[PDB]
Amino acid sequence: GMVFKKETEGDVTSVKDAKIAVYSCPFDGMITETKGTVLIKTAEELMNFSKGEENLMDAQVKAIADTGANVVVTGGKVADMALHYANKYNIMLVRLNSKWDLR
Amino acid sequence: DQQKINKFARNTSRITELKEEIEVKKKQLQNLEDACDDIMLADDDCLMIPYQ
Repeated sequence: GMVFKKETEGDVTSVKDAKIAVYSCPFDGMITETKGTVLIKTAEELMNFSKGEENLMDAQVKAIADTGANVVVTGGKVADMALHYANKYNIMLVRLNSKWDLR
Repeated sequence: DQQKINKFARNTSRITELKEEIEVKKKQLQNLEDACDDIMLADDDCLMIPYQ
């Protein structure tokens, strides 16, 4: 059966009979640099964008848990805020995947 | 990521907005002041002085 070299992140699937959700990039990771006017005027909207980002990936692992899939395949990188809700939801995660892994 | 240059970008833009507010209030100051001197010079109290 299918052998994936990529390191298993989070706990194991809830069932071995799980529905396999294969996604190109559901989870992200944030870093930025100087803008059109360099280094934007506040850090409050940086905190305001960071709060909805966690509740976004909270609901992403939740809606996969609601729809029946107990494993998510991430061709993009793993978010930290996505990760600690995925452990409680008992859904297995792949940290990263290449072009051949998804196809 | 730097939050002090986030304060530095906000600081220089607050320098710009203040100086422009001074200039528009100086021109309104001279506009009223030179409006005082012209109307006094022509025709003081003879019968009545209408004011808008």
